[PDB]
Amino acid sequence: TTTILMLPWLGYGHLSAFLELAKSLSRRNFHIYFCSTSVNLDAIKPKLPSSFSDSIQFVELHLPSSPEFPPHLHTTNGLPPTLMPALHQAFSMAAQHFESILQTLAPHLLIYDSLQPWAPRVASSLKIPAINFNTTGVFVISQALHPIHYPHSKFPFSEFVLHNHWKASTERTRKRGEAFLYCLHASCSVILINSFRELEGKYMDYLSVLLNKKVVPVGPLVYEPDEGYSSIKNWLDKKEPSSTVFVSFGSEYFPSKEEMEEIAHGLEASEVNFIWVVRFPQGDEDALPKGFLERAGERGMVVKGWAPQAKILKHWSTGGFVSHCGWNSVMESMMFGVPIIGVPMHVDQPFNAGLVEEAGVGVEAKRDPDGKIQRDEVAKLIKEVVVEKTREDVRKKAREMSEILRSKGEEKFDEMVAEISLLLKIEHHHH
Amino acid sequence: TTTILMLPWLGYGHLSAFLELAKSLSRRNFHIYFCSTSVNLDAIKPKLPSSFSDSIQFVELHLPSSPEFPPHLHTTNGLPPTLMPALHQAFSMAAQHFESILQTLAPHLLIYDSLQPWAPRVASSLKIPAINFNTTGVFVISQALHPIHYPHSKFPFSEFVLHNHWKATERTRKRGEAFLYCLHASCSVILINSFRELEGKYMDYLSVLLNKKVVPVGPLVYEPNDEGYSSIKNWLDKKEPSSTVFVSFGSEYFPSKEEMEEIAHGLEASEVNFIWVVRFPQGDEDALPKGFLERAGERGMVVKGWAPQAKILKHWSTGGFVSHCGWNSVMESMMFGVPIIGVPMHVDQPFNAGLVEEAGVGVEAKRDPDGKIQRDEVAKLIKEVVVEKTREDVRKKAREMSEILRSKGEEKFDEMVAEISLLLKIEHHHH
Ligand SMILES: O=c1ccn([C@@H]2O[C@H](COP(=O)(O)OP(=O)(O)O)[C@@H](O)[C@H]2O)c(=O)[nH]1
Ligand SMILES: O=c1ccn([C@@H]2O[C@H](COP(=O)(O)OP(=O)(O)O)[C@@H](O)[C@H]2O)c(=O)[nH]1
Repeated sequence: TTTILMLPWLGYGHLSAFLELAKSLSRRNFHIYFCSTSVNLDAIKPKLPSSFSDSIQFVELHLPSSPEFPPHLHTTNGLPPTLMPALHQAFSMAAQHFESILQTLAPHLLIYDSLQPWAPRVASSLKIPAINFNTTGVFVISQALHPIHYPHSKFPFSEFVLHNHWKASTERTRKRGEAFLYCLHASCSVILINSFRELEGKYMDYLSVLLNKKVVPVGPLVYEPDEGYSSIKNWLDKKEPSSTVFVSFGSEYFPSKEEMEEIAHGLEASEVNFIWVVRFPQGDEDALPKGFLERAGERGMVVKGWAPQAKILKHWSTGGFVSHCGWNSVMESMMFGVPIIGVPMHVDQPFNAGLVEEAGVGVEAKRDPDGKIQRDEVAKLIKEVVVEKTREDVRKKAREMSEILRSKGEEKFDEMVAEISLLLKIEHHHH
Repeated sequence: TTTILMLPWLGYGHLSAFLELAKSLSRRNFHIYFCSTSVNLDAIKPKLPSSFSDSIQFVELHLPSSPEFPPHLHTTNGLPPTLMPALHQAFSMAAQHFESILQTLAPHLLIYDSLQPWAPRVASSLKIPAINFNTTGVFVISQALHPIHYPHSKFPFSEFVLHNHWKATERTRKRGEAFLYCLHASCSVILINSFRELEGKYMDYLSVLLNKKVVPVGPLVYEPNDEGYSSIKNWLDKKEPSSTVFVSFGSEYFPSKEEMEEIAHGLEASEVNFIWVVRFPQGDEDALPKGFLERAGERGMVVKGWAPQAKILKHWSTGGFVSHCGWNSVMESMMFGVPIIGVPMHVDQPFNAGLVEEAGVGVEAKRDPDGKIQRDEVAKLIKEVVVEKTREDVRKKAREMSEILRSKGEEKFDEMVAEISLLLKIEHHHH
């Protein structure tokens, strides 16, 4: 049996994409070693059905540990953002344990994420072929690489303009982008990416040109399942159809008090039904404006910490998704046909939001010239998309996009499997 | 590799269910020999994605041939109904070739349909274990067995009453004996194409009556990914949502002119949009009332011969299904959330329509005392269910049933695989 060890970056959204890809490979008779830290392995285990455990085994990666930075913090999930440098540094120091794991398990292939340049190096040292897998979409990467080659010409296939709030240590920023691009550039023959040609094909071809490397899509990768759902479903069961927005900002971002107030007042003014997951950093309710939940009454529900996002998005009473536009959340909303109201925050999210808007399956709540979220913009877009449904074009496009994604089967993985087959056959000769 | 030879009955609906079951087994690393007549293998091949051809091989079964009954007639598909006796006899005369196939390929398991009592006997003579797989639902079988054991008591777990048109000779006994032998002769279990949410109490009753375990193998529903669809799609793309009824009576029934006239007149009175599949026997429009199509205009479409039923049922503009209530068409309609307007014709269809009515996912157009279809009932039910959506209870339960069936996965096959694994381990010792 052909074995693959998979090494996601230490974020929950990365674990998620990597696990869906592992399921696809296990269905093609590959045996998977799924490698991450124990806190991440525990968090993602509920998304692996028992029928897979025979062919997808979890393998614990050890990061350096101290009482100030213990194992339960070896993840971006709910991490204090001022510990993010520690997490990156600790991850790079796990390279020798990673080498021990690769020497012991001797997998035939490594698939690794885009935040660990050391990973393909350890694999090369052991004569193990390694392929990069990206859990973002294509648009953001192509937007990042384009000005390196064309610093005086605009990105040529989209009308998207990145708001100045996100355009705003130059060597360190360069070293981070160099590490990121190295992971892609170092990949054996192809890079894998969680996307599909109907949405990003021309960006795929453009990125392949800039990188001088084939880009292989493997998307849509979307997980489909009481973790608290019984109470949530009972409340949703009492709403009209397409009347409710889910509100969430993912696994590794905490919106500021001022940001929560603009969103909260946006929700209130829209008069929509809403389920809103509010989170607090691991060490640390009152993040919300005074009286907001009371005025909301039966229209509002705040879930603390974590919610069954997929089940909520698939409920008949859900008409919209106020999202930070993390890529898994975007793919999920598209697969389930729920139009997105974009409130992006950082990293790839402003690009994802622009791609959502450009494809016509959602809208973006624009920040003001100070870079602040606007309660009026949030309330307006929820009114048009969800409450009054005057944006019939967006709801239709979202429906049409869901029909497209629902039609995709295991053929979406054929190209990856053939490139894996070719790569191993070539390297077996050379070894 | 463990090998399974599958022998459906020579109907297209039996081929279809058996093929879906073959796919489920291929995904569990079984190798499938799919055995039938060449005219049936040709008919079903477009439903088998190319990725399965390495593990699902087609094996031709030869029936006695004559210029008056040549190979292209070796199927119920569009067969003149007066040739049905010749088809059964010809099927039974293939037992020698079937033995030759079994001796040559030496499969580890036979899965056989319920119209070939000779098939388990041939397997038993070669020490090949054999399991019966029923492509109907359970309701009809338990309704057939119940009066054998309780001739003076009502069927205990339903309100359904069979209309006298269908209630109306040791030869009937001999066919019932042959059917029940196929189930009774099955090794340890019987497989059936149903699910507990709809038929669980009937499964338990059937298991007690037969003194054999009944194993549901779930919603088996083929889903495609042009067969005349682009023209139909363009037509459908221009209707309102949920505005259209698909109309079909399956693979092996030609409604009479009197029935066609009642259905056409019901369709016209409802003023619904309709796509209507009209067929004529293999050898051989004229079957419809004068000017029915011209009066229908662009609201009506008649497809001759065959239609992409699943794609049409999944289309956003399809709001109902005027169906003979073949079980594959019922399962498909339920999976796709399309309420059924029942017009059953013979065999198991009246029972399937009753179950559909019982579940509230569809309605039955009642026949007249002498057995005549009622144009007024056809029109009334299409009016209430499709055109003017006043039967929201049916729509809702149709949507709720589709949500249940959409949530099912590969686990629906766990029980069948476990019993197969046990049966092969037991008979391995005994051989
Ligand atoms: O309360 C929550 C919040 C998030 N998610 C899931 O967590 C993942 C978040 O990934 P994403 O790419 O959207 O953003 P990130 O967490 O990486 O910032 C997605 O699968 C969401 O469905 C969830 O199940 N419940
Ligand atoms: O024009 C048609 C009519 C039927 N079918 C398919 O043929 C099968 C019919 O099986 P069913 O049990 O409903 O009826 P039967 O043909 O056995 O009487 C189903 O899968 C239908 O989707 C189809 O593809 N096109």
